[PDB]
Amino acid sequence: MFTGLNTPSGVAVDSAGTVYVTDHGNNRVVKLAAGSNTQTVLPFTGLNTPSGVAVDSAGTVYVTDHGNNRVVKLAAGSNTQTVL
Amino acid sequence: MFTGLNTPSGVAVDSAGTVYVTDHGNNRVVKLAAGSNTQTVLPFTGLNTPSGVAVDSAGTVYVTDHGNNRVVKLAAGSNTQTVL
Amino acid sequence: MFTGLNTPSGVAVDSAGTVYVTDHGNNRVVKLAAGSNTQTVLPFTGLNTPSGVAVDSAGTVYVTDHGNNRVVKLAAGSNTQTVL
Ligand SMILES: [Cl-]
Ligand SMILES: [Cl-]
Ligand SMILES: [Cl-]
Ligand SMILES: [Cl-]
Ligand SMILES: [Cl-]
Ligand SMILES: [Cl-]
Repeated sequence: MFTGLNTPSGVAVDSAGTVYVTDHGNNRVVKLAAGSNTQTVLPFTGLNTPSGVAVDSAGTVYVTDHGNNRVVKLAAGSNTQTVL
Repeated sequence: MFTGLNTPSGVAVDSAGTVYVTDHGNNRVVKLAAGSNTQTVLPFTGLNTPSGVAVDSAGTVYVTDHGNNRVVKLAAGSNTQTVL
Repeated sequence: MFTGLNTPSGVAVDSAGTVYVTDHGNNRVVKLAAGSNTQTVLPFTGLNTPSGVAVDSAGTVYVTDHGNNRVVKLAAGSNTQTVL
């Protein structure tokens, strides 16, 4: 289950069936792996009411950091976002 | 044509070219099949100002049900959503 | 870099790694080609606080033109949008 969401805004799904959600009112991005019962919080930092999310074929995750007027990305496995 | 939309928020497109739209102010999700002149309303139920939509490779449709703080999905052909 | 964004809302990424963003408060859609240092503004016209974006396998770009209650698209290479 996704839990503790606040007014979620965006959603994306990768080729593995992992679903990524911008949890807009909690200033975070969460994901739920296919056949997992437990969400994870992606290691973005400093998000402000994030609104949309996409995931490319390499599993890189892209987020419109709505409140900070910027776009950020995280490579799969990475813990350090890049600002586009 | 898409018609009767109210402040649509999200859009997705599948490998068949079917376009899915969250019709935010009408509390519904609509789709337009590639080379169709007529939209369909997907059989989600109880949506509250839905904001984003995605579609996986099996045609499963995922929606951030923004006002209800939850994520919902419908398998292709299914009439019964699942809350994630 | 993406620059001059205002409260960006949606994001999509194509199979080439080109990232497309709805630059919501500037009434436009921007894109950044993979390994490019410079954004481009897509030739949509008349957008009103656009909210979501998607890109199909042929590079056609779809935008929910939120304020105008409509969905618009541009074929790759085209300078003339179509209203869906
Ligand atoms: Cl909100
Ligand atoms: Cl907001
Ligand atoms: Cl609105
Ligand atoms: Cl709302
Ligand atoms: Cl806004
Ligand atoms: Cl708005």
